[PDB]
Amino acid sequence: YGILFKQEQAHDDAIWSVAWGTNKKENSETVVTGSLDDLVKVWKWRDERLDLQWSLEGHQLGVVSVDISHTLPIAASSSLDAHIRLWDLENGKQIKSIDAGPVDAWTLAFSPDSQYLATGTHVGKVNIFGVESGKKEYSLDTRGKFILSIAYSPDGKYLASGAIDGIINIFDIATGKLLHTLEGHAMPIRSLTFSPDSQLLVTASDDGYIKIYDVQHANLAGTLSGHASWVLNVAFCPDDTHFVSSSSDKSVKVWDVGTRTCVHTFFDHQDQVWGVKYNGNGSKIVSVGDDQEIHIYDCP
Amino acid sequence: VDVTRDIVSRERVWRTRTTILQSTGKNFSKNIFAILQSVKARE
Amino acid sequence: RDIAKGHLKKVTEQYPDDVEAWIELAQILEQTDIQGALSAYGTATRILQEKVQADVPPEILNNVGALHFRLGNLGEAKKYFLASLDRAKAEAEHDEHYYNAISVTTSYNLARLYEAMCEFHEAEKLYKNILREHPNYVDCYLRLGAMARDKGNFYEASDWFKEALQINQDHPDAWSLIGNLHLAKQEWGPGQKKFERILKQPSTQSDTYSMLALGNVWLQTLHQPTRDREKEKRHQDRALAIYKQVLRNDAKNLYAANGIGAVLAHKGYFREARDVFAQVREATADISDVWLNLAHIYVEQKQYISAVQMYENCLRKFYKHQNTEVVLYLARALFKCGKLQECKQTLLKARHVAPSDTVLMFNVALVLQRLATSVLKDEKSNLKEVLNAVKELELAHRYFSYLSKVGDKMRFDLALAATEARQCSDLLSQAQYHVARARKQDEEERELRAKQEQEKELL
Amino acid sequence: AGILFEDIFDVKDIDPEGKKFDRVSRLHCESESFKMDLILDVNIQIYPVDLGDKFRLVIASTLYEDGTLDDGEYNPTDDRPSRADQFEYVMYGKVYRIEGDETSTEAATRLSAYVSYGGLLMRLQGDANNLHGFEVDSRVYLLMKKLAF
Repeated sequence: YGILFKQEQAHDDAIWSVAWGTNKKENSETVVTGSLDDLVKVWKWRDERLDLQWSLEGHQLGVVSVDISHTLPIAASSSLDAHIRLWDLENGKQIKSIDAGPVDAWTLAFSPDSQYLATGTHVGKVNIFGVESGKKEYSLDTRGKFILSIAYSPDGKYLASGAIDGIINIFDIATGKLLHTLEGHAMPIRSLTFSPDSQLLVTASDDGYIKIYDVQHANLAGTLSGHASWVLNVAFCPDDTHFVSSSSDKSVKVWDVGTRTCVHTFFDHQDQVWGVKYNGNGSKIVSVGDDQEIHIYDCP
Repeated sequence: VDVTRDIVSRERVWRTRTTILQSTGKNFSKNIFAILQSVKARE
Repeated sequence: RDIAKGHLKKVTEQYPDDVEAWIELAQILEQTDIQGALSAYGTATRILQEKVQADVPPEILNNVGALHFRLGNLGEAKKYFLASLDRAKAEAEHDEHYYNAISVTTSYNLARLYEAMCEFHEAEKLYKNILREHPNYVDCYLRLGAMARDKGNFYEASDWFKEALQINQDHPDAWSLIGNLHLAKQEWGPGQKKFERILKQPSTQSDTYSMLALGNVWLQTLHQPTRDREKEKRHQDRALAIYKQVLRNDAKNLYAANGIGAVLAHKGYFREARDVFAQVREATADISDVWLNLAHIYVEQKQYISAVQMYENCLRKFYKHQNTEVVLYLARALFKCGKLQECKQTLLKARHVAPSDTVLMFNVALVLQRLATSVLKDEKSNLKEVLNAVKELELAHRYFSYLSKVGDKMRFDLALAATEARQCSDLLSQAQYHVARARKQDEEERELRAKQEQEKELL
Repeated sequence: AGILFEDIFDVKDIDPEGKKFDRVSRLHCESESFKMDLILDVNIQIYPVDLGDKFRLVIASTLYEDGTLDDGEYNPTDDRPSRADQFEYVMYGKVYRIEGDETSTEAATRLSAYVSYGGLLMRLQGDANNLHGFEVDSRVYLLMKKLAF
């Protein structure tokens, strides 16, 4: 439990998200990050060292979300420019640019099958674009204020959504219908992710509480006291034994998904951490933030 | 019950709402009300 | 207290087998410097073991842990509180000193610490353990509402605070918390005067807290275009009278001068607002309000060099990173290169946390237009920038098209976007004109490099 | 105005290398807002100072409020307003070296004003933003006042 690699000045501007692979499809070894300097750096974590592989540009505004396809070695990047651009980590070239106009573009959500791409809409709906089509296939008709977070389950059975007022919207990607509407929060939900078994659902609201709900029966599994600031990013260990939590207080707490206890905490970041993600095995925990330093956290 | 008078009689409250309002130093109104009246005289 | 301090200074030097002298030393220094009391308890803890093997009473460890609670020694204070609880539990025969009250207060401080130790679960459990044994206690029942209030101001907080007032209406803290409830939604602007005037009876008087609440709620009514109707001038006069009244009875209250400076700034005296805010700053500048009221004066006098840092410092607190109001106050009259392109970076940082605001989406377009007109009118500059400016202008035009469809606005309709559209149209024309200039500069540089290469071939 | 610099400081170490003289000592002070170093040398005899004391140092190009740019000469018989009326320790010197972390390409980010009050030295090291009013070969004052806090 410590830090292995320490990438100083990973970017010109603050990093808001980090993507790292978990499968063996040339993704776990390459780290894709998106910052406000319009630099989609494709870092290759080779030789247990963070080396730059590609430097993709083209986004007018800073990168808001980065994620790696589960069953595919390509990637994509969205911004607030309403131009969601697909990329390829095999050549460092651009596949396409989904003009999600006029402003309707938010964080990405790669489907586990790597065939659909969910994107938040200012009208409150969740537009589901096609990866190889780019056109709006079907939109979830659950209006409200706005979609602040979208996550796909690893096995593709459910899909949740974080609103601006703590409204979890449990959709069904198998049929495209709203099943449950968990409203256990009144704070803007920052980010969320599905458990490796698609059984627990962590919510990173702006109250400092990690309220882990259930998806099968839409009930709260327990209120966990997080940090003092707002939990920004949250990820599960691939082996499903713990989960890290990124907050806005220079604190990287690794809370236990089973006992609801912090097993270790990092304070190496001088600024707030914006993105946290695991490795393919759960030992290395990559992290980014306003410090513009990528820290690789090893927890053997 | 006696538990109320049992605690409020031994404790000590060094700071309360009003304490936060006054500065811990000595800043009287002689240097404040002077300008407060000067601004009014010009009008 | 001065005579007691002198007497303690006399008893400190000599050593007539002093045992409780340091206890009296620390009992006065709790209001003063918190390290003096800690030193006194530190030495007093060891002076109780030479006469006999007697365990330290829990009241001293409890008070020293309380001293450390305000400090950064949260874990050390936690150990002090746990050991105090252990010791107070051992007092099976101290029913006259009421070991039970000692355990109650120790646990109260311990729950306050856990609430401050990023652990609200344990704080809730401990405060409830106090409730189950003594429901006539107020502070625990009030902190529980604070805890539920973090998640939202309509949860059990709003209910517990009123139940605490209903059990004790003569509790100034509970009633002020009641008034604090109405502050989340300012729709109760004029009507909150009644609920803030409940305990303004002479028995409670004088109460500076409620009077300054009235002054604030009366200042909130300002910033309206109805001043020429002799309505806001009367409001300024009323609030000024309130501040004068709370000044005469208390000259050291900083908030009264704070509000006086606020109104005087509202009266148009910014040259004279710095002097009034100077005393408030010099007394204690670590209050969120002053950094902004002063930064307003600095940003008013064409000094963004002295205003951006004040806005950054208020954000140095561990409560947020990108606030909307601070950045809104950040960009006021920025026209310089480091105050436009970077202004876009801070605007995007702000909109990232909550893009639903219209003012951000309008200001980003305005600064984009400013840069485009600043590179496509008198320039004659680099070529790649002319390539990027058209993209920026297109994005600005798309935001112009999008902003027009929104119903609600910033208490002011945005129907004046038409001039922005005309500006962007003539900017498009100028850009299509200046791209040719870009190509001309391209051929110029090409012929320059050729006529240099020929000379290098000569050599 | 003429306020070339204005900031609060606090004393943190005196004569670390051992007090050399008997009436002057080094004050390795630090700021509170701009985060700038300070190596002021005050007359400890007439104006004693201990650790932890805070003071409001204000480098001013002139002692008049209107800023008439006095020639520079001792003329006590003067009824004009003076900024020294609210300071317990004022000095007069002439900055002689402005060192900075400049490079061959990009401008400096941190300067260091070296001013000599007739023998008493002072280095106001910090960022290169608030030191715009300092130019080599120019008269300046000190205008420091201890804060009671």
